[PDB]
Amino acid sequence: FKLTEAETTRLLRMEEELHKRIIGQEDAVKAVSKAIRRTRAGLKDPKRPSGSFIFAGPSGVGKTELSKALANFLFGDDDALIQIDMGEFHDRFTASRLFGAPPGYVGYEEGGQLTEKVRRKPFSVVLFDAIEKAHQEIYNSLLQVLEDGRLTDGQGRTVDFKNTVLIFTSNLKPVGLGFSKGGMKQKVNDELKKHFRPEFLNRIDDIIVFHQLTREEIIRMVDLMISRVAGQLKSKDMALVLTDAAKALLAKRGFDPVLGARPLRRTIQREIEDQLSEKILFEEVGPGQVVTVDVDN
Amino acid sequence: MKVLILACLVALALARELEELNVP
Amino acid sequence: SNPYNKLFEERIIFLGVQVDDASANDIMAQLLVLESLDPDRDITMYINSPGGGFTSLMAIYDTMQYVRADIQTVCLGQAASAAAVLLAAGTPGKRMALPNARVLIHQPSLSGVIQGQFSDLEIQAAEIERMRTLMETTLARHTGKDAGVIRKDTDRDKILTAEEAKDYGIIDTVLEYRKLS
Amino acid sequence: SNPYNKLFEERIIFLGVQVDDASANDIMAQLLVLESLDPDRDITMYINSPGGGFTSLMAIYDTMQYVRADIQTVCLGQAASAAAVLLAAGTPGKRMALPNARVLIHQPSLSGVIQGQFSDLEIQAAEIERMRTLMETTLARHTGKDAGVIRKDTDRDKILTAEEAKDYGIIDTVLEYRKLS
Amino acid sequence: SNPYNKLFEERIIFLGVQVDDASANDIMAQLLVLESLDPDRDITMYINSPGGGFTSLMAIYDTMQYVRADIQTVCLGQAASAAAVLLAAGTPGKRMALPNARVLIHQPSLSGVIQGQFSDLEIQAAEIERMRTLMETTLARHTGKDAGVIRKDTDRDKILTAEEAKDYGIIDTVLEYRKLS
Amino acid sequence: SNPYNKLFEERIIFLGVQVDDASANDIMAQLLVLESLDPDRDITMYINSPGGGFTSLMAIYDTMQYVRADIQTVCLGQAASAAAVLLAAGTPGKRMALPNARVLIHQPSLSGVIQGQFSDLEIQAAEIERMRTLMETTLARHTGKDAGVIRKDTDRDKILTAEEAKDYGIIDTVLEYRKLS
Ligand SMILES: Nc1ncnc2c1ncn2[C@@H]1O[C@H](COP(=O)(O)OP(=O)(O)OP(=O)(O)O)[C@@H](O)[C@H]1O
Ligand SMILES: CC(C)C[C@H](NC(=O)[C@H](Cc1ccccc1)NC(=O)c1cnccn1)B(O)O
Ligand SMILES: CC(C)C[C@H](NC(=O)[C@H](Cc1ccccc1)NC(=O)c1cnccn1)B(O)O
Ligand SMILES: CC(C)C[C@H](NC(=O)[C@H](Cc1ccccc1)NC(=O)c1cnccn1)B(O)O
Ligand SMILES: CC(C)C[C@H](NC(=O)[C@H](Cc1ccccc1)NC(=O)c1cnccn1)B(O)O
Ligand SMILES: [Mg+2]
Repeated sequence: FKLTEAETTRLLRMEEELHKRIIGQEDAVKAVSKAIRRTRAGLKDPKRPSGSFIFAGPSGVGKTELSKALANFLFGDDDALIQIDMGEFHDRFTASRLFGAPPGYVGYEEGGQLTEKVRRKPFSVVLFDAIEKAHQEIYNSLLQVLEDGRLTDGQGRTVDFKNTVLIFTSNLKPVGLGFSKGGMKQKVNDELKKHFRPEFLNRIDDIIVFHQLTREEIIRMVDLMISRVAGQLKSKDMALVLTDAAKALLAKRGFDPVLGARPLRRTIQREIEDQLSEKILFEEVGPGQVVTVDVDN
Repeated sequence: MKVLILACLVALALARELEELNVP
Repeated sequence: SNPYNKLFEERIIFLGVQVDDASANDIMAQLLVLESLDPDRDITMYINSPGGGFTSLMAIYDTMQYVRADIQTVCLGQAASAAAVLLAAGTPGKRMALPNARVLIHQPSLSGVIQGQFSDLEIQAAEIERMRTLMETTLARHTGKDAGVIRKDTDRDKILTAEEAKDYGIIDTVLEYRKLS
Repeated sequence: SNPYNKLFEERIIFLGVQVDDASANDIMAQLLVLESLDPDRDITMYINSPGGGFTSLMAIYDTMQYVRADIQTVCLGQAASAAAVLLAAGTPGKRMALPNARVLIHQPSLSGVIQGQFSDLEIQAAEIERMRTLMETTLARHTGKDAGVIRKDTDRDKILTAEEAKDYGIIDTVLEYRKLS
Repeated sequence: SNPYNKLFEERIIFLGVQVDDASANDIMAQLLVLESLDPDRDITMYINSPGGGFTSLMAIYDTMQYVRADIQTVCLGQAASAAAVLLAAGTPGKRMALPNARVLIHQPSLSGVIQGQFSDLEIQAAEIERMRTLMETTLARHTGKDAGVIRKDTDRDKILTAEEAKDYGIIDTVLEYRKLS
Repeated sequence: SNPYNKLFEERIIFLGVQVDDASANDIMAQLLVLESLDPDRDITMYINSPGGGFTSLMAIYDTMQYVRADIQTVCLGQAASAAAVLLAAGTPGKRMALPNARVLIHQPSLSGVIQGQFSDLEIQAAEIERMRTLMETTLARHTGKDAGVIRKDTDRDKILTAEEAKDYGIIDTVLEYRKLS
């Protein structure tokens, strides 16, 4: 439908609303936000799916988190994200979980664990987490999904993957072989050419190789992860306040270019919320009291 | 080694209930 | 696999030995394979060569200019004579050199005396003159010098340190050490 | 597989080394295998050779003229003496050369002195004369020259640049660089 | 697998032979592979070399300074000429040497006479002078000497015992025997 | 597998050839592999070498003194020059020799003349003197002689029969024949 005045402004705010969860990754957001602006401006290709992305990049910089920030934007929760964990598909015959069993075999009545997720919700963000860890012909079953926009069920129902936003988060340690100035994206792009079959790469709308999370983005990532433990997990009449030296200490400990934001998340459960969980069980600081976090050293 | 087992489920051989023809 | 097989998987060829026909046909075979494996991914060419050879130079000069892939040259310890021309023959923006690599640009010579009648020696000298002009025309389109400047500079041996080989235009970046190591 | 094995899968043979009997029997064995693998697909023949040899020339001249496949010759850095005849011996419309490849057409010589009585030297000279006429008759049917023109031109060394080797008729196209590289 | 393949699995390269271009391109290929296999694990470099070569020295000097991994040099029996520079080129705190290893620091030389005009010999001597200053500047940043001290010390052959090579700054620890053996 | 591969599985290395840098780097690579395979099991080292080399001697002297495993040396037919030092370099209680093996202890020499100025020859002679004292200090800590006794004994060639090499202290047991054979 033609958009509400609120929904028009939100969808032009779509970059800056997806940046409330995604710190950095600016061209990753404004590649997946333009795909939703195409669908809602009435410029969706009625044969092709709404978006088809390979979110390639380093492990932990927000590949799955952008697919969850997209699913929260379009639905209100990231539990509406259809996440097909492609590490489960290790051989050729688990492709019968995408579209179900053929006739004459058990599991024919249940008809697929991806097709039936989209018959109910045809407007969906369909996440294929760790698509590199699938077999070489799991994703060959998605070569009509990404141009013709439909996947024929084992029971015999073409299901519309046209109004879906398909996301293939591929996962692509320090420096590579040989002499090179500086120190990358073309290494990730051409590894997709060697791993993925270039029938599959032509059907992807945008291949987005993600950035290293910079130190100026880890400082902003500290504020996001402290906002997890406070307010959702400190609804004990407890308030968590961090001094600006304390968030600087977490950023200096959680910052390694090659991983990003999971060493920060392991730092917070090593400096902050395991020392804090010892203070709650001992009731050094307990329910009904504001916690401040001074810098330790 | 990687020879797949092919479950091959039969169609349901099930009972039948009856409409009956009324007589005196 | 050797290390040399491992560098070639990462699209790196060593020049390494002097540029003779045996080495030139190796590098041309390596440049054309790496063009066919991925024509849009940069071939890197490591140069530790003492030079030598002009037709073998222009065999692997023309091939690294032919192929669809951009060539990244890296001078390791030495690029002398023909190898300094190959070092400049990389793609602009590429053409690294390690900080203590010397680059020896040098006019073409004859290794030893070639005998003959004077009408045969007027032709071997018109050839070593057009080998000289072709060395200077090639090295002018890749360094941006004026090809008479290179004739004045390569009149003798001009050994360039890597820091003064990018001032000359042979290389573009003296590539920094990654970790202190 | 080597690069040389990889180029041969794509029906490319290197001349590379000088044309002696060891190299000629290699190329004849390669030309006949590539004829048998696919006789209607063009064998490419890369030539970076300094020449040498006449019977070894006419061994691989006749074989690349024999085989069912068209031969595409490509001069890499050098086609001297015998190898320039093999460069012209490709199929018309084929016969490329890289832009800085030199082509050295040259009358047959004797490497060193062969002794003997004068009645034995009248025969070694009637042979080097018919080797000369056969070099010129072969090079006239492939360049379109008049075979006395080639006797005047190959009277000394005639080093042809690739741009003036297609004007001479040795090659047909000076093949352009694919990407700037 | 050889022993040499087994030491390389444990990230140990032998210098072993003299530092020429063939040995330098081997060690550079080994240093870059071991950088790519694990860039944060220390490459060990065993040095039993009689030296030789300056561009081949600075090829594998710059590479062991380039790579992300720290280099642990161990002098086995000898580090002469160029190899003593490579011995000092290890990471500080690393750079072992066995107790009876001699370290021969030595100014650069020309193996044999190179002829030429005096304007060509003023350049070969300005090069062997900057090879001398580069040998002394490199050996001063790794030993902590003042680079005129090294010019006074490497003015002749200075054979250092391992116990007086750590006093000189070439190595850091004369490494002790593990079991009496 | 060869016999040499079979003896190495039973932790036996042959010296066999003369001690040069090529042989020393082989034995050091073999001693360190056998240390890593089982550091508490005795490496046996068979010595049939004519000697030669001092830095190559002290390369494999220091390694067989370094490794965690005890070294059992066995002189087969000959331990001359450096190899007699390696024969004494085994673990005490080890160091066998076959009954007709000769042991030739011998002061260090220069193979051929090394030229130079007298200030350069005062250093090559201060080195061959400290090579002599290191040969005698090493051979005194392994034979129990007084290192001036060895200077008097190795002043010329002292060929020791195996029965009088254990009286000298080079070996410990002249090992008996197993079956009459
Ligand atoms: N861009 C980001 N914005 C916010 N949090 C981030 C971001 N990147 C990483 N994080 C933090 O680290 C976690 C890892 O992010 P995510 O789940 O997207 O990993 P990934 O990039 O998919 O990595 P992998 O290669 O392991 O799949 C997030 O859940 C969050 O806690
Ligand atoms: C600088 C570039 C052009 C190459 C330099 N010199 C040349 O051009 C080389 C030097 C050389 C090498 C081997 C044998 C003979 C001569 N010139 C030639 O190859 C050559 C070949 N034929 C005729 C004339 N010159 B290099 O070898 O010093
Ligand atoms: C076009 C070619 C044939 C011209 C030149 N080659 C030759 O003439 C070669 C060079 C050569 C090789 C061996 C012995 C003697 C001579 N000529 C011959 O092969 C040859 C052989 N037998 C008698 C006469 N000439 B060129 O390679 O210098
Ligand atoms: C001490 C370090 C710098 C190396 C020592 N000497 C050198 O620098 C070496 C000695 C050498 C080796 C082989 C051939 C010619 C010269 N110098 C050179 O390699 C060299 C090369 N080109 C010009 C000038 N010197 B070593 O070889 O004694
Ligand atoms: C007895 C032990 C110490 C070894 C004996 N002599 C040596 O020390 C050997 C004899 C030798 C072998 C090859 C080339 C030159 C000299 N000394 C050396 O290797 C040597 C090396 N550099 C300078 C001085 N001497 B053996 O070779 O007779
Ligand atoms: Mg993930």
